Amino acid sequence: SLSERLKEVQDAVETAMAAAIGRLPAGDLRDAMAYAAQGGKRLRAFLAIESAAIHGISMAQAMPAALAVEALHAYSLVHDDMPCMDNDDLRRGLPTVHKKWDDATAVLAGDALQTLAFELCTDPVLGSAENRVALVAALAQASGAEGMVYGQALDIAAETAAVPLTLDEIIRLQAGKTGALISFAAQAGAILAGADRGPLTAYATALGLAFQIADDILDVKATFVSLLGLAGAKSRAADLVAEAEAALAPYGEAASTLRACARYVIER
Amino acid sequence: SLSERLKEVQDAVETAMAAAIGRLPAGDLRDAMAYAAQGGKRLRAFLAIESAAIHGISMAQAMPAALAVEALHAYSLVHDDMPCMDNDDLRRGLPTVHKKWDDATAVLAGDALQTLAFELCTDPVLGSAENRVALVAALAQASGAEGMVYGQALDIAAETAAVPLTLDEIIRLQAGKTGALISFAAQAGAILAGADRGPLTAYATALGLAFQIADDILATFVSLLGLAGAKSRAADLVAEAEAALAPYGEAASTLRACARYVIE
Repeated sequence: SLSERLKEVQDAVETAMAAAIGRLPAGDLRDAMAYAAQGGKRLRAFLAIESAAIHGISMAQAMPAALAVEALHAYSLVHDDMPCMDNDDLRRGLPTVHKKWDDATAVLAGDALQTLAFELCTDPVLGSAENRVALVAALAQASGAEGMVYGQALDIAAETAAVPLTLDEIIRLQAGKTGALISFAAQAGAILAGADRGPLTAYATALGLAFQIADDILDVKATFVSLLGLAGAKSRAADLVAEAEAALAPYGEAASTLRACARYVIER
Repeated sequence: SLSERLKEVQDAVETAMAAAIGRLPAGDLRDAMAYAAQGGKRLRAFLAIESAAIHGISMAQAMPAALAVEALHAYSLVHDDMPCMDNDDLRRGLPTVHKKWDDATAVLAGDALQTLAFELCTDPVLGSAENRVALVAALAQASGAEGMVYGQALDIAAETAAVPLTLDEIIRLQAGKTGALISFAAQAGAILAGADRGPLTAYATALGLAFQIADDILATFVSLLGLAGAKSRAADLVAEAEAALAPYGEAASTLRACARYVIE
């Protein structure tokens, strides 16, 4: 059951995240962080826990990694919603951090949520120091100027430009903006097991692009719908989900929960 | 001698930082990062390099930590310079990042500079994985909601609070905002050698306070202690900084000179 499993992960992450932030000193900065990290479908946390499971690793052992990726995701949104960025008053129908506190508080809460993500990677519950440093390196690659921040920067620049982006450009944007962090989550189980990262990386590359394509289809400047056509976007998204499922053939029947997740990304 | 030791550290950090940022994809973002991390006196880089030397660790083996604290410090500047924060138009004679690019590019460059500091901490040259993960935790403890960001958030509240803060309060405030990152840099050497961090921590505590106090000679320490009562205090704390390193004996001479120099 993907839905039940998804629900179990959401509930476990919500409780754990609350606690993690709770031990920080009191104040507007902690409340803002706590608020930003509350809720969400928890896709990334799910991929970390699920990919750990495939390598026989418990949720309790995997949790700090799940927390770190949700923390990193949360901070990215806190900043992206800001006026000079995407300028969103609402996130899932509730006021954004910068609206509920101010712009200064949103800068600071996202800054500390990124710091929190990295701190979480150091928790010895995760396992050997060797796997933990590989975890930090992988998070940093995905989140920084080669991954997440780079694709945000491409996307901010795209929002202005009076020449729409090409397919090759929007693919590069999406690989960093969205693709990179999902790939971190998917590989996190392999990192913690000291195992081949290959299949989960390939899975994630396909899943990440299906994810963004699906977003665009529901969303009705170049998009996957404007570039590929509506039926063309839908067909691409389904072909990438099949590519993602095929990437997990090494794992046999144990890949079925991850195969279902890829299908879920586009089944809306 | 300390003067030439610092300049040889400044040139070596400048090249190493340029190369580290240079390996990133091109664009405004990498342009902004390079500009933000360029120049400065490198006190924190110097601390990391000299704390490693005290434990018999080469500059090259300590460089990624010297780079990480400088990367972390530069990011904090880029954000703090912004209109919703300190709202500075110039830094070191030149337009700040949000002026030269825009507010959005400042957000993102600072964001990626923090991520780069954490990447730097995973570099195999630093030594064992256990020591690198210890370096990572210490960096996050120092930089986040328990540390630097915590102190910056307290600072923003201060200037809109009902009445001025007291002595104790501005001390706790600066211990986070200024002291925590300097303590990381001073401890890096001990962290990388897997040795007692005690003396370096106590060195940094005193030095960080004196740094801020000398950096007030342009409310503040001078408002509550006076023109001269702030000088003597900073001089006292330099003395305490030096004494914290007594267990190292005379091998402490470069760090001790570094502390005496922050007050001129």
